Amino acid sequence: LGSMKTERWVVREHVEGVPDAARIYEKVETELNTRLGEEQMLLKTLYVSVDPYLQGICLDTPIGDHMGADSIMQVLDAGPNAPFRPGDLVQGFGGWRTHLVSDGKPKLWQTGTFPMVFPAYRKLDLRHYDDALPLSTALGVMGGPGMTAWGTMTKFMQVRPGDTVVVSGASGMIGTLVGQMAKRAGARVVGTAGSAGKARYLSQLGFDAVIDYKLADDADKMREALREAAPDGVDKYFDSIGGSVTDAVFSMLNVGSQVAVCWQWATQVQRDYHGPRLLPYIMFPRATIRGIFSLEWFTEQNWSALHEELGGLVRRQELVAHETVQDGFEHIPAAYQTLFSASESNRGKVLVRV
Amino acid sequence: LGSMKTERWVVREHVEGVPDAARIYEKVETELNTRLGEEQMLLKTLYVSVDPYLQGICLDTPIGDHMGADSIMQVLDAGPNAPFRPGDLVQGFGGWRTHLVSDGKPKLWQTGTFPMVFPAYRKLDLRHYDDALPLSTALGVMGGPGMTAWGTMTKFMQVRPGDTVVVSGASGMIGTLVGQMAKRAGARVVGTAGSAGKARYLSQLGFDAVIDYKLADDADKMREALREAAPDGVDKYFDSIGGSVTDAVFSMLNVGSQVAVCWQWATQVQRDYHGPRLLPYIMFPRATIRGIFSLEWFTEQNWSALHEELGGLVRRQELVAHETVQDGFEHIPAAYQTLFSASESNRGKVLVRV
Repeated sequence: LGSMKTERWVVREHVEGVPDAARIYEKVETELNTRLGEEQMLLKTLYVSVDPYLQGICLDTPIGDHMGADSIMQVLDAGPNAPFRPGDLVQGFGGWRTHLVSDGKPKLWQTGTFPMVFPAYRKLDLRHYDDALPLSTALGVMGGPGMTAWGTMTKFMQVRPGDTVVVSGASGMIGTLVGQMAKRAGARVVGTAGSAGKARYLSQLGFDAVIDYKLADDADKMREALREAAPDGVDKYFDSIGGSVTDAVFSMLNVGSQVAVCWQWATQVQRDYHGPRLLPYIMFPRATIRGIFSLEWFTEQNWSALHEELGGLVRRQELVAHETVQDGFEHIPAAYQTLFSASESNRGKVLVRV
Repeated sequence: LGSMKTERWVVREHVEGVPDAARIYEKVETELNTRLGEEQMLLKTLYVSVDPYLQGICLDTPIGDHMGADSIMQVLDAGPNAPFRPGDLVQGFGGWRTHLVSDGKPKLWQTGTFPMVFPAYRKLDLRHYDDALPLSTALGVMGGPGMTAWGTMTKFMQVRPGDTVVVSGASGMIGTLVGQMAKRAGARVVGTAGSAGKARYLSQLGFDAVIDYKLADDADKMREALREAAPDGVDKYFDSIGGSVTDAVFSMLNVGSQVAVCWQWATQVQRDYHGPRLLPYIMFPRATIRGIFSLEWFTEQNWSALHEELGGLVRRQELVAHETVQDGFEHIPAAYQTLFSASESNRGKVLVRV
């Protein structure tokens, strides 16, 4: 009973290290079959997310396939057993496509290095959103990024007044949310950043020290910087970088410290695959290291708690949660490219309104 | 009077790596002042522990000082304010000495790579020991090694029926305790060993599979050996070895897995300080890694619970805790040397009865 033309950004070439998006991605026109199975729905993309972790998804994405990503979609149509009905707004891993057919169920990431199952699509309730907390925050402080930061700080890390908290990769939205929440819990907060502008932004956000990870050239330099920045050692480490900065942090962990491992930029992007062994350092401190994969927290109860507990703080300017919303489906790969550019006009979460 | 002669093994030389006990240590006669402060007491060594972790204590020991070690001692004489009366049996870090004077209080290991505090001497009660659990077990299944295994399995690791549990260094006392406890909890248990007699020993103790690292250093032979022994991935890892075994285990961690890091033979003894980055492997499984330092559990309540739970299991022939007791104060560095030798017919805790 039907088809429609759509556009997709597909993976044309696997390129290691820092992405060249113009070479990796190609925009194609794709005829989408619109006849829905029983549980299927036809969705229209409204916003897509661009995130540094897409660098790894992309390398694991079969050539010719669309680029997966977090997105906000609108149900255009729905078969008889669909979880949502036309007009519903939903958040799921819809990707860099203007339109798609999906049943919304959890779905195994077959070609992944780790056999991940993307979560079932979730329904957005528009009453949560207005001009101080727009719908796009469902891909940011009210979505994946916010759930990652809020989940780590309320379900694993137990920040206590007087703790020293280090946040690597603090310039991105997840780490700025973590530093701020840690500051709110009485902690001294040490961040890392890639430029002096980023460094200045973090301190105006409440970070007590900001190490320029340009020094990563020398572990000893980095360790010195950290020792000075954290003269009493490190109680909590929120890690998005790995590499020489995490090496340094593990040499100065205090007793009972907690390390949350969220991403490893230096290994994934910069190909740092070999280095000092870190497990010898956690023994005497009785440190706890936990991998973060915040899809495990995608439950109705958590989205309610996240909205009540965090939405208030954002709306009343207690929590800074910045978004850079770019325009147009054709500009998705360019907006993604800005994430890896040292030249930084990117405050917080970069998104694309389609 | 007011004096007595003693013997002491003193650190004559620092040799890194596998220890050459005959060269490193030296038996000296030493005159001991038997005039005691009101809180001091004069102690006679009854048994002395030899442990692989003394290789690192030795490097921290000022040339000429006696070698520290766990021991069982008896009070020859006490001041009217000493915590223990004459005749009382006590356990503490008394060292490779026939006699010593001490107040039994917590003592900081100053030359330690980290500020460690040795615990206050504890009183041993003869009621807790019998022909199945003799006094010497206060250095073994009823001392530090038992506390480490029991503490990790009741305070951190939650083995569930059907888990696969990997135990590094499985033929030492700590690793065989953990393995048998994991089996009772319904796990499939995989151990690692150096010889075929060592692997046989582990199989006699109920380990479902044993992996030989003697022939495996290439972590690809290791990873494949591990993949065969644990075809459904690893749920719990109790690590005393580190090295390429640990690297292999981290590549096959299941969701919700737990890693207990208790020592790193490969780092401390064989000096394997560099290796592949392991933290990228813990994100998707949401693995939890914890440094184990069992001194934090030396409390009266834990000791009492250790004797109840673990001691009862041992008396009922449900847990096997083996001990190899060498005799003679002059053979202590010889008994220590067998820990690091191949051609090793050692079963469980190695001790010297003096």
